[PDB]
Amino acid sequence: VPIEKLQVNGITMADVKKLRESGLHTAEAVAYAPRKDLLEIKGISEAKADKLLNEAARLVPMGFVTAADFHMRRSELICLTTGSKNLDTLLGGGVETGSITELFGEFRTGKSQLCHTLAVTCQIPLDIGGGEGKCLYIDTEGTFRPVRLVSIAQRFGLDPDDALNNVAYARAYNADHQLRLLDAAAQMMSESRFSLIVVDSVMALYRTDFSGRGELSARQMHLAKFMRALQRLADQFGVAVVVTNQVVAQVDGGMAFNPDPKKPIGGNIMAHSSTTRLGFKKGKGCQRLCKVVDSPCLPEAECVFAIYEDGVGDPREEDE
Amino acid sequence: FVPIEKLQVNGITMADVKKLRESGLHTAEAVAYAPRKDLLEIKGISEAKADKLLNEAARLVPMGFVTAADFHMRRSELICLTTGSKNLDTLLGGGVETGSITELFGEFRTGKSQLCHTLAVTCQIPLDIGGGEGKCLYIDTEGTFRPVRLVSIAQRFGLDPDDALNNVAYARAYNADHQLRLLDAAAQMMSESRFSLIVVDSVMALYRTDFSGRGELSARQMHLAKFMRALQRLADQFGVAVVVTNQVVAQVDGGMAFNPDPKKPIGGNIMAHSSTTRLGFKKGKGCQRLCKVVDSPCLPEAECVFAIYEDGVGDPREEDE
Amino acid sequence: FVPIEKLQVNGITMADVKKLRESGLHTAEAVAYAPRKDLLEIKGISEAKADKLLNEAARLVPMGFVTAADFHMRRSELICLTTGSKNLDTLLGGGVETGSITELFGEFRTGKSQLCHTLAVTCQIPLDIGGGEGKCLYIDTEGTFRPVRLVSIAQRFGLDPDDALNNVAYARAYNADHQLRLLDAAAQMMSESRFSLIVVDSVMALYRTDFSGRGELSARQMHLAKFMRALQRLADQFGVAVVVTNQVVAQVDGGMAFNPDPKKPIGGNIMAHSSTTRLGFKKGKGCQRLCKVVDSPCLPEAECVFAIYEDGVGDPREEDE
Amino acid sequence: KKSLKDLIYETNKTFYQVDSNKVKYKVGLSKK
Amino acid sequence: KKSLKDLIYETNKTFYQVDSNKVKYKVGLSKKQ
Amino acid sequence: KKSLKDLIYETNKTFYQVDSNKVKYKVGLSKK
DNA sequence: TTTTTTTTTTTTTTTTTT
Ligand SMILES: Nc1ncnc2c1ncn2[C@@H]1O[C@H](COP(=O)(O)OP(=O)(O)OP(=O)(O)O)[C@@H](O)[C@H]1O
Ligand SMILES: Nc1ncnc2c1ncn2[C@@H]1O[C@H](COP(=O)(O)OP(=O)(O)OP(=O)(O)O)[C@@H](O)[C@H]1O
Ligand SMILES: Nc1ncnc2c1ncn2[C@@H]1O[C@H](COP(=O)(O)OP(=O)(O)OP(=O)(O)O)[C@@H](O)[C@H]1O
Ligand SMILES: [Mg+2]
Ligand SMILES: [Mg+2]
Ligand SMILES: [Mg+2]
Repeated sequence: VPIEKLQVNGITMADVKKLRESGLHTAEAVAYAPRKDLLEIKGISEAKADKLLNEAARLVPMGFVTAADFHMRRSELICLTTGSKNLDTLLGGGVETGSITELFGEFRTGKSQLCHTLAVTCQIPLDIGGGEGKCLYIDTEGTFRPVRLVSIAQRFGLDPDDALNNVAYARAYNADHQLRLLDAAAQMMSESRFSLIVVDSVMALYRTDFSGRGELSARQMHLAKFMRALQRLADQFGVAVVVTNQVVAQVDGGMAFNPDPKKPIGGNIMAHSSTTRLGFKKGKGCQRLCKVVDSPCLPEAECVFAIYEDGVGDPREEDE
Repeated sequence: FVPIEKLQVNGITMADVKKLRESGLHTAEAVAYAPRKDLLEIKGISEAKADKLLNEAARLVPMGFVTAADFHMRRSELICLTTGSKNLDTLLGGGVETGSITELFGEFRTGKSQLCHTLAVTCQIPLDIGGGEGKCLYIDTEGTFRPVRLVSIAQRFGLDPDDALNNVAYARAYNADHQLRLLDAAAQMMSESRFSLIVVDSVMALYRTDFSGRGELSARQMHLAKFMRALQRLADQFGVAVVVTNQVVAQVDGGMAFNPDPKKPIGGNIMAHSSTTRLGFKKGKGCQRLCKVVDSPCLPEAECVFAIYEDGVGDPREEDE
Repeated sequence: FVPIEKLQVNGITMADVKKLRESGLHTAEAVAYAPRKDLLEIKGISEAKADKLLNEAARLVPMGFVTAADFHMRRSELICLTTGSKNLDTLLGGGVETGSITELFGEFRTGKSQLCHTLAVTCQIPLDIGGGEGKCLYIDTEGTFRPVRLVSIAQRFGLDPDDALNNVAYARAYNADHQLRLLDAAAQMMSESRFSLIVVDSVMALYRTDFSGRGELSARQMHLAKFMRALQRLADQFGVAVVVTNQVVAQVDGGMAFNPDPKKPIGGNIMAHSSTTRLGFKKGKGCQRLCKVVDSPCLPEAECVFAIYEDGVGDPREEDE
Repeated sequence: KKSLKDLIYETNKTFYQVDSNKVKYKVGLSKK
Repeated sequence: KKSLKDLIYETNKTFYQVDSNKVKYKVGLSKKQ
Repeated sequence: KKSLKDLIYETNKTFYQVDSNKVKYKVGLSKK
């Protein structure tokens, strides 16, 4: 629902322009905005803020809904194809749009390769698990290689010229720059149809920008705002969010039940924000192991997938 | 890049730039990439002034989005430093990539230092033969830098030995604090002349003994992460190629046996995630060595054989075959 | 070097200097190379005082950059001590190199200690004949030091036997802690008289028994790293050559069959990475022995033949041929 | 329909006042 | 054009307030001593 | 020209509080 | 009331056949 539909009952273009400059680009963003934030920006009074919230609630649902209708709506969710049948069956169809999906594991386990694969499969038609939408790639490590996209695009039949022309790439140099890029992302997604958001990675910059134990409170609080912004992007536009994460070795040997001496970075802020978490491990040669650590509905399981020149796919008999 | 002197606009005085230079920021890119919190610790920098600095710097340095087509065009113009070996050049897809960190790890006498010495010469030869037409900066922490090797290698590529030795800045680090401090001095040098390569050899040698025991492990890892982040910023600011070598340790806990290699590199997860490309070196027969790509975002996991000769790293010869 | 008394500028008094000396710092270079953490551990030293010392030391000792052309000229004037054999010197390209650590490993009776006895005399002869014109310091961890060998060797080189014996300092280590603590006393004698060689024979003799089982393996290797780091600092401050011997053990596993040598040095990866030049020793026919260059930053892999006589290490004779 | 290049160009203009046709990404030492 | 050596001089001057013409690297024992 | 013998004497008491002239070094059983 | 981090490290030979 466009934000311009609020041009009724005394709200003029001047107020909407102020809302646009404050980071609100859709009617949903106004509706979900707490009353405190509306009063923070200048040019809007208490009467205007109450009018905006009442008008926004008229175009955006806020009431109750039966579980039967909600189940019917979620059965029409678009699941982006991952390119591998093993992962597609494991996740019940693949990466689900409108929710946060997190990937963590040791290096060379294929987290970035999957993100490159999804960046191409989000443009193929819906009949083959696509999204028919553009992609947005925010890279905080400087490891975005467009040469991978061309090789993958040929496999799926896409024109390499168009595949590179439908992907937007940005690099974040600091935590403040990383958060501000989402504000620019909101404007872009409000003009053209997007279907995927990729952050690679999340904790790469927060690890170094905030140094010491005294800044742990600030570090975790800034991270909470980033995930809140990411969830708002999925709510307003429905685009899938895929974020990657590193791992850290637990030096404390007090517990030994877990065979993995490595745990994801982020703490409970990361663990509670992510709807779905996947753990990656290295197998034989090109093979890798993916395990669903946490998910509200998918059972805990495991599968095997392989990294190939054309992207991520099921392991072949040659590897077997 | 963008000179820092271009920011003297809209009330920015001489002292403002001088204070920034003393704080380690020497390019308009550096101030643009610096977080707002970091700019606040400089004395004489106000709340309003810091915001003005960020806005002006962002006007000269790109911060927005770009189509993957345009970034693909720019990456196709990237200069790759030749390694002197055709087998190794093909393995890396052209040579050592500029604007990214390459990590070499392995056992001893595996040729890590020999490769770095060869790159110090190949960074000065003209572009058409795989060079970069620049100078080299060689930061050393173990005391194993020999200008004798550069004399032999420079003769192979047609370079004058005196000129080759006059375009390589050398500096030795003696502790972790000195190792990080040398980077600020490098940035000032790099902003006044064209550099194309910087070498740290090796990284974890000093960190192993400066931090002792499990009680100082957390402090050691965080100090290392600060050093690696500073190295990455140099690549973004100036576009040069960073080469860092690493040592190896033999794992003792035989709980896992899937990996045939019982040796792993020093650094933990901080070093593993920081490096863009990692190469593993092993000894073959005689003067031959084995190279294998371990981690790379755009290179398949392959293996190639290269040999070390008195004129530098080269392809294996039929005499050894 | 630069005496530590020259730091008596800008609020530095006897008490500040005396506290530093008791902590193991005896030269200006020792203060400069020391990290900030170590200086803060010394009682009576404040953060303001510690930072002042670093600034003063940096202005006195070279802590900055240099061109590789100048470093080449500096290394061309380096003193190399003859080993008593023309074949050994030619293979080493001059002899044992001062300012670096040289490691000798092999079986028993191969000739590791005999070479060290020869080096203990060649370090006193004048520079014109490959000497060092300085005293030697010998640390023995096995009780195998024999001054009788020095007397016969000194007669060959024409030195006065009384003067030869009076220019060598001998100490014996009984445990790993005692061995490391001997280095602190060694440093003090360095600052008061001219020495030219450090010999440790052997390094891993006491580490093998003082640490038992895989439980103490981590502690054993960490202690060894500190010992080798201290040896490196001695070469940096004073320029004395460091020669260390080592023992070998058999390779029970036959997987590494591609290496004809079934024995490897003791010390793990820390010992291998710390040494600058490694030399292997094997027994030849009769009194002849074989020496091989295993790892070196600037020396190609090659072998040579030397012999052991009454008057020390020398070239093999045609009579033995 | 707007091309992505022009859509990106306007977004950079309205957020940084940067002429996207003159200020471009650079990745390393270029061959020109 | 300014040589690299010259460029080394000012940088050492700026950071360490030291004259590189007075202090130089010494890598061991020199024959000239 | 501090003889090595005297220099060693100073070092021992500095580090060990031992009179070197009284506490000598023994290699084993001696005929004395 | 708030709110986690982070890996190290190799040992060491046996034993004639007719
Ligand atoms: N073109 C290619 N063909 C085949 N395999 C490839 C190709 N490019 C990369 N790989 C494989 O992918 C690996 C890199 O994995 P990936 O880039 O996804 O890392 P990651 O899990 O995101 O880790 P990190 O960011 O911590 O380094 C390489 O080590 C290699 O095995
Ligand atoms: N002039 C030369 N000619 C031929 N080969 C040489 C020459 N100099 C060195 N080498 C070879 O290179 C080896 C040294 O390798 P190098 O010092 O680069 O290894 P490294 O991995 O850096 O070692 P370290 O762990 O000690 O730092 C020698 O053992 C020898 O085989
Ligand atoms: N006076 C001498 N005259 C001739 N040869 C001698 C003399 N003394 C010793 N040797 C030779 O030197 C050998 C001892 O070598 P050396 O003491 O250097 O061995 P090493 O490698 O240090 O061994 P270890 O492991 O026992 O310490 C003897 O076996 C003998 O061959
Ligand atoms: Mg990655
Ligand atoms: Mg090396
Ligand atoms: Mg011996």
